[PDB]
Amino acid sequence: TTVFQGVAGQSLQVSCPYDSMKHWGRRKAWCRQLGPCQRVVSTHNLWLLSFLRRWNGSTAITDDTLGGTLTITLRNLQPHDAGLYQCQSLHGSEADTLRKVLVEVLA
Amino acid sequence: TTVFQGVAGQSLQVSCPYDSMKHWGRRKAWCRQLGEGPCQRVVSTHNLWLLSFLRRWNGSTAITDDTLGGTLTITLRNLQPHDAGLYQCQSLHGSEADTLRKVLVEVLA
Amino acid sequence: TTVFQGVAGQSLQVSCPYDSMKHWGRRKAWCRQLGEKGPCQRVVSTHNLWLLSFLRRWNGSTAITDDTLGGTLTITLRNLQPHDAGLYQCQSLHGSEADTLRKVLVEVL
Amino acid sequence: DTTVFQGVAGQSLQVSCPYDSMKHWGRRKAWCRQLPCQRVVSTHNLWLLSFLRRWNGSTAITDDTLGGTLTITLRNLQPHDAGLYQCQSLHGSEADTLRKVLVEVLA
Amino acid sequence: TTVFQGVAGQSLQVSCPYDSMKHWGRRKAWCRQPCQRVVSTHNLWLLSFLRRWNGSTAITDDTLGGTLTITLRNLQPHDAGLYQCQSLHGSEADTLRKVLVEVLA
Amino acid sequence: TTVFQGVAGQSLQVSCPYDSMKHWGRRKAWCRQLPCQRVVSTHNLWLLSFLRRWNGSTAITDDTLGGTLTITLRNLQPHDAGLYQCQSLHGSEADTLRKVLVEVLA
Ligand SMILES: CCCCCC(=O)OC[C@H](COP(=O)(O)OC[C@H](N)C(=O)O)OC(=O)CCCCC
Ligand SMILES: CCCCCC(=O)OC[C@H](COP(=O)(O)OC[C@H](N)C(=O)O)OC(=O)CCCCC
Ligand SMILES: CCCCCC(=O)OC[C@H](COP(=O)(O)OC[C@H](N)C(=O)O)OC(=O)CCCCC
Ligand SMILES: *[C@@H]1O[C@H](CO)[C@@H](O)[C@H](O)[C@H]1NC(C)=O
Ligand SMILES: *[C@@H]1O[C@H](CO)[C@@H](O)[C@H](O)[C@H]1NC(C)=O
Ligand SMILES: *[C@@H]1O[C@H](CO)[C@@H](O)[C@H](O)[C@H]1NC(C)=O
Ligand SMILES: *[C@@H]1O[C@H](CO)[C@@H](O)[C@H](O)[C@H]1NC(C)=O
Ligand SMILES: *[C@@H]1O[C@H](CO)[C@@H](O)[C@H](O)[C@H]1NC(C)=O
Ligand SMILES: *[C@@H]1O[C@H](CO)[C@@H](O)[C@H](O)[C@H]1NC(C)=O
Repeated sequence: TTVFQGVAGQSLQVSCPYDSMKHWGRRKAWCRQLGPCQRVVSTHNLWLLSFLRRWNGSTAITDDTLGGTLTITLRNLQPHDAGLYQCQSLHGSEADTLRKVLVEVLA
Repeated sequence: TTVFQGVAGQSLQVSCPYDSMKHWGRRKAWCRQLGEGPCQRVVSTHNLWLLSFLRRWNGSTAITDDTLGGTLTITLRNLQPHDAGLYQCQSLHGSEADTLRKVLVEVLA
Repeated sequence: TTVFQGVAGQSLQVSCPYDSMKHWGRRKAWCRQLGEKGPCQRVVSTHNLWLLSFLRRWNGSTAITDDTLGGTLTITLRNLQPHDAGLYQCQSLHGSEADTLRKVLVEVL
Repeated sequence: DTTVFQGVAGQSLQVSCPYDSMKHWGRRKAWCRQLPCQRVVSTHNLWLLSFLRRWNGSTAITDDTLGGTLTITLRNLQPHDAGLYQCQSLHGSEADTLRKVLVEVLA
Repeated sequence: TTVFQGVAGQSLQVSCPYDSMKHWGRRKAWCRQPCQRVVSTHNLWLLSFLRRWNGSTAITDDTLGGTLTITLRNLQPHDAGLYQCQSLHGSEADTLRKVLVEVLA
Repeated sequence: TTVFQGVAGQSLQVSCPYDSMKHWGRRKAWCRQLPCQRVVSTHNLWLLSFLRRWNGSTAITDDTLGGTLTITLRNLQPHDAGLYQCQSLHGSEADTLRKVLVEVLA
């Protein structure tokens, strides 16, 4: 369950490697454990345009489906952003965990 | 119904998330709901849906739409008591409208 | 003031957040604040066409791209050397005035 | 010469190589590992599309020929990735070293 | 011949690199040893990235980077053998790689 | 005027900034004063301005997005020293962008 450390007021990049054949054709999402893991942002609904950056407030997501890497950007990282999060692979109504991330905010 | 509060004289930003695939191609509106009952148009996104990013104004209220992320943003520039109220974020189609969000704008002195 | 540090000889990525509505429609610049609150000297600016702000512009060993939807300006100092150390400003241009978005100390390890 | 890049294990590491854009105008580039240096990945065969990201396994490369920067991404960096590498500029059968790089990995 | 070995009842991913300019426009095929076709990439070469199936074997092609990927799903001892990656042009088929697939229980 | 100084025998790189909007669509030239004799111009197709053009051991290339014109003086000699112009062409005329003084040393 990986640790990503960032400087406060700067953009923190979170990277989630995944098996690109096993998760072929699947949309991804980023969520924050609140309890339940609640949806922050997801990749483009059109899987062939997953490379396109999608924003939700101060979080962005982009997916490189060929290389099998999902990147999340926490813009303007604030101490209130520290906590547990998940990269997930979507399919049907299910979500599989690609990676569990702890975010920490320095100073 | 979610409350958005801001101080008088400062910009208040209201956000309405929406499912961007479901609302693909649909213009959006911000309107004042008096009654259960008349919904009065304040401002709408550009007539050309590919230009929905363009910031459109009525008086001191602005609206822009990020159609890719699925976020409508309404800005109430110099928030005053007469802005307080119940509002709708709507998705337009024909002369119909679906309600994306109900918002209460409150003003703090 | 926020501090970004990097290793000499490698690229250093600086990012400046801003309010995308407040500075809607504006070009950005990165400049070096050469002493006092005296001369802030232009290093690089975003594309002359605001709708093309996402295109990387180079001046010398500095690049810039703006994400006007997320409200984040990104500056790349290629091949960072001790001479690049110092105080800089991300700015928003309007008319021929400039507002400071953020002050950045570049430190070189 | 040799520059050092450290990155954390299980996260993506970005290596950058500056070069002179006039001196290497028109040339393709490559990234290789010292074991002599074995090719890991090269830039697009069409020089005008050097900006396009190319993968080979867990390594990617892209070239900004205007700015004179070659970027190499080591995805899901593993302790076995530690070692010595070169950025090179290709002309006919010859490969000029742009930079020697040491990759270190951490906890 | 390169050797690819996988645990039985799991996915084995075989990779065949090739020169992307040299094989520009060419579909590929995965064949078993005469070589008997198992699966080939999409008829429309601009969709070579699409995964095509024959039973539990898949094929997908990255024509930009020059990597052909064959996946053998739920690998079994009866998948063990000698196979070919090929590049089709006309009714010709040129050998890109010989691959030895081996299974462990 | 701006001075670019390079050591004998090595390539010297002269850069000329310009406003890319103002000079949109226009070819550029490097010319040498004695009256200014033209040495090399950017490609006749402006969309191909990035193309390194030559005349002997002088190269010209233009970045029309950033507004940076780049002249290369390869194998620099003592006689390459003196006065030059970066110019922007339009119809018959030629606006000056920068006057460049090149000094050598060894
Ligand atoms: C840089 C090259 C990429 C091409 C850039 C490009 O095409 O813009 C992407 C758009 C942006 O998405 P929408 O604004 O439609 O939102 C709704 C959307 N359903 C969503 O999930 O966000 O997506 C399309 O649906 C385009 C259709 C055809 C495109 C070929
Ligand atoms: C995204 C913006 C620009 C995108 C540019 C674009 O239009 O397509 C990208 C392709 C990539 O080609 P391949 O990588 O499949 O071919 C293998 C290759 N020979 C190699 O070395 O990898 O370039 C061409 O060969 C066709 C030229 C078309 C003219 C543009
Ligand atoms: C990759 C996605 C879109 C990419 C947009 C695109 O197609 O071209 C990029 C150019 C930038 O390059 P120029 O060398 O022409 O710089 C001149 C510089 N623009 C200046 O003004 O200083 O934009 C335009 O001029 C406007 C035409 C494009 C209109 C869409
Ligand atoms: C953005 O994230 C918040 C959770 O903090 C959520 O309420 C909202 O629906 C999200 N918006 C989109 C478009 O996914
Ligand atoms: C501005 O909004 C008011 C409702 O508050 C409405 O009467 C008027 O028509 C609107 N103006 C425009 C230009 O839509
Ligand atoms: C690049 O810097 C020079 C000053 O060195 C200046 O004339 C030019 O305008 C700059 N370019 C941009 C894009 O700001
Ligand atoms: C990928 O790596 C393999 C062997 O390590 C090689 O055969 C292939 O050509 C490489 N690809 C590139 C694009 O250099
Ligand atoms: C699927 O596999 C078998 C050989 O393993 C082959 O005989 C059959 O024809 C294949 N299907 C196609 C469409 O080639
Ligand atoms: C090249 O530049 C020289 C400078 O000696 C000039 O005299 C000549 O006319 C130019 N001609 C060609 C063909 O490049």
